[PDB]
Amino acid sequence: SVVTCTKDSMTVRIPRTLSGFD
Amino acid sequence: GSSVVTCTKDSMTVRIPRTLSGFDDEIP
Amino acid sequence: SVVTCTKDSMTVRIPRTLSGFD
Amino acid sequence: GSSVVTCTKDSMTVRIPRTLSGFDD
Amino acid sequence: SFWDLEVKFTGQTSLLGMSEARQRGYQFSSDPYYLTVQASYSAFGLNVFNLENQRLYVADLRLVSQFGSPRISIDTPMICARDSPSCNSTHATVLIPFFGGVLTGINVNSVNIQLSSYSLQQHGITLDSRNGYRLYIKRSNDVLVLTFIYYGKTVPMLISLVCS
Amino acid sequence: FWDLEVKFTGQTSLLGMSEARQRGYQFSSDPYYLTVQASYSAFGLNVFNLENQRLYVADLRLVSGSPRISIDTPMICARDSPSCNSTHATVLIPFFGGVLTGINVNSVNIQLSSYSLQQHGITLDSRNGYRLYIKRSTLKGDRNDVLVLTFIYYGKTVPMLISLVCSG
Amino acid sequence: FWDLEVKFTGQTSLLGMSEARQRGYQFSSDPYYLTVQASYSAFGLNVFNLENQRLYVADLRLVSQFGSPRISIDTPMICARDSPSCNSTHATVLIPFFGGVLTGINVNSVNIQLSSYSLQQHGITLDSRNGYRLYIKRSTLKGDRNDVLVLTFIYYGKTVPMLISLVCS
Amino acid sequence: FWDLEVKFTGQTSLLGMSEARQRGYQFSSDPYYLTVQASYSAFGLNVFNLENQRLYVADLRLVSQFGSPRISIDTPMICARDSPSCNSTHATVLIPFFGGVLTGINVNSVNIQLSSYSLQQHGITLDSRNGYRLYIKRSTLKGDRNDVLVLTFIYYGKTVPMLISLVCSG
Ligand SMILES: *[C@@H]1O[C@H](CO)[C@@H](O[C@@H]2O[C@H](CO)[C@@H](O)[C@H](O)[C@H]2NC(C)=O)[C@H](O)[C@H]1NC(C)=O
Ligand SMILES: *[C@@H]1O[C@H](CO)[C@@H](O)[C@H](O)[C@H]1NC(C)=O
Ligand SMILES: *[C@@H]1O[C@H](CO)[C@@H](O)[C@H](O)[C@H]1NC(C)=O
Ligand SMILES: *[C@@H]1O[C@H](CO)[C@@H](O)[C@H](O)[C@H]1NC(C)=O
Repeated sequence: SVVTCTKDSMTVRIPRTLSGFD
Repeated sequence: GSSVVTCTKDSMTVRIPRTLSGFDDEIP
Repeated sequence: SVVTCTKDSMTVRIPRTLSGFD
Repeated sequence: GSSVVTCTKDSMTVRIPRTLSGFDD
Repeated sequence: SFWDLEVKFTGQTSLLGMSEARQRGYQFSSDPYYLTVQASYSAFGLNVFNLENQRLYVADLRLVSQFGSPRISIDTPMICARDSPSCNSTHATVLIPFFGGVLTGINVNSVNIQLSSYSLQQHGITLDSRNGYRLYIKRSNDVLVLTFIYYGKTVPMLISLVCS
Repeated sequence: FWDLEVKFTGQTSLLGMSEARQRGYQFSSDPYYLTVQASYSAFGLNVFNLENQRLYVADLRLVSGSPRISIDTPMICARDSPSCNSTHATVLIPFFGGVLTGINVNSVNIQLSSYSLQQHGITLDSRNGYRLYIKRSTLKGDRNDVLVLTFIYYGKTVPMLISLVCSG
Repeated sequence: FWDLEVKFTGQTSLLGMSEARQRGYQFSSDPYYLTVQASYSAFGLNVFNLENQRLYVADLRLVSQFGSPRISIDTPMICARDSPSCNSTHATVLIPFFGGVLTGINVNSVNIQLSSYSLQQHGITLDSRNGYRLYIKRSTLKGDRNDVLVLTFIYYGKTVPMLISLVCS
Repeated sequence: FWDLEVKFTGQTSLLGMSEARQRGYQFSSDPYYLTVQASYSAFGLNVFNLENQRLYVADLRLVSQFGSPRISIDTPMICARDSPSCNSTHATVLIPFFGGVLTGINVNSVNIQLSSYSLQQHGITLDSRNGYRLYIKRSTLKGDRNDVLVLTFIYYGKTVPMLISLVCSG
């Protein structure tokens, strides 16, 4: 959920399970 | 019940799998 | 420039002359 | 109306008309 | 509200919060393995077509998250022939009006007919596709799945093969 | 001449002038301004609702053509705002992807300080969208009542002018 | 699988895994995360600039190739690569106006209210004349390689938190 | 009011007026036009070579700083800097296949139909087999400072008229 910023790359990790409703 | 529309006399139902797939590094 | 909202329509007017350089 | 690239051996120049073209003349 | 329901209706899109969608006739259930979206036939934004006493309900739905960085949008269109099949004698009939969806697969009882060594006729199904899709299924539990390609989305429509 | 791009359901559709005029958009040229007009029935509108109050969003772009200009001309409009009772006129803005940065009431910028808002007779609730509770006395009670809500929406400044005449 | 759709210079383009991997993107699967990584030389990056600090913005989306559950995942990237610039007492983060509205500030897992008094108490001053100009007090930090800044923007309808180390380089 | 977007090698660089002026571009304000000039040493030019003739291509787009209306103006620059190369009675323009498709030909303010007969009526022989090569009859030119050639290109969907004086480049 956050963009990781280093001097060489931009990295984002996205959960593989979708959130429920209730 | 897997991305298929299940039609009934009163309602329509779809089931969306919660687990997302990969890209070329699990099953290329 | 600005969105005008009425009972029936949404209207926007844009100037025809392009702005300059600072 | 139009915007052309003017090319000399030393520079590249484009002039853009400031007034936008209308919807129906 | 984790997710918003996007309904395409009359050439426009309405974004509905979870509570508003429930108010307007949709239901939402969550399993460990599936997200469940249900729409009652009275739900908002449903498109209804008629061919011969058989109605096709089309919902152009998309769940759109209210989340932050991962704004996930999932197309969950629903297509249902509510009244199919009509049975008289020696024929159960399923009627699908032309609605912009492309019939790409017919599946009867876990048997994909496009991937089968037998033909549609050998499965006892007769298809007329001049004025919509008409399936004539000989009468002599069972379920039928009709797969559609609709606006780039593959929509399997499962119905039971009981006589209404 | 121009074409009308409409972002609708995740895809962008380009319409010609005639097709857009058929599908609910209008175009007009005077010496000073180009004018775009849309009904609330036009093609491609994304509508948001907050307790029966609809917020119409048109993501439109005019595209020309050696000078290939593209102009973003989005429209945001709270068609049913403000619903009124005896004491307050209430503007309900649903969350729709635009960031509220500017509030103006009858040509008076307020700078979005909750303290100065409360002092100006406005209550702003951000829990379920933007809920503006305006004092009907603070309004002139004429056709000259105005509300401008300025949003940052997809890298654009979109001032929404609505009349603070009670909903009908 | 997933394909990468890239919004670039106003146009939308779909990129396969092979093209993206050749052109500076990486795709990896974790038992818990799908990980997308972009090199600053990657295709379709837009490079804003405020003073000598660069902000790289990629408007990216993961589109499933399996159309039955057609899934679209916006994965926008906003990074101030050269931030911060430091001086004797202040570390300065310079964000140009790039389409993102600064909505939250986080320093070492502490969310700071955008009140002028709260920011000043936390040693932060914010200038909004030409981009967002953050001047961060070095004293309030907790050493070197131990401080993280998350600037949350609202970027074209997506809430994008940008995590950067507040190291002086 | 405006910024200059330089689109090079898969990325875009958003340059203020000052920084663009430092990296090789220029901007002037005129009541009638908005003018952008670039030197052949500007930052972000794509340079292509066909025989002895060089083709510079800048993928430039003016993006407004002001946000109330947001305007982006495609102003791509394409220039055959060393064109034309006369020998005695023939003026030759050579364009490498750089991804821009030849769409129009205008000589001395006269649009020409893209056909063999029409071209040679106006003194032009066009070969598109190995890049775009035009062999124009100097006898059909005025032989002045005002001989001009305009070639319209479709460049990734953009219309790009390229005005080069038809005076030998030496
Ligand atoms: C480091 O830089 C910061 C920001 O430029 C300086 O802090 C400001 O300095 C000015 C004077 O130049 C004061 O008027 C401000 O009150 C200071 N605080 C701000 C702007 O938040 C700081 O002095 C610099 N330190 C040096 C050069 O040693
Ligand atoms: C039942 O309907 C089928 C469908 O055309 C028809 O062929 C058949 O003759 C009908 N039989 C009776 C008894 O109605
Ligand atoms: C009118 O609406 C405002 C909005 O919050 C409320 O505070 C007030 O009590 C209402 N007055 C009535 C219902 O008489
Ligand atoms: C001059 O150039 C033309 C083509 O550019 C060529 O056909 C002609 O033969 C040349 N003149 C000579 C070789 O004397």
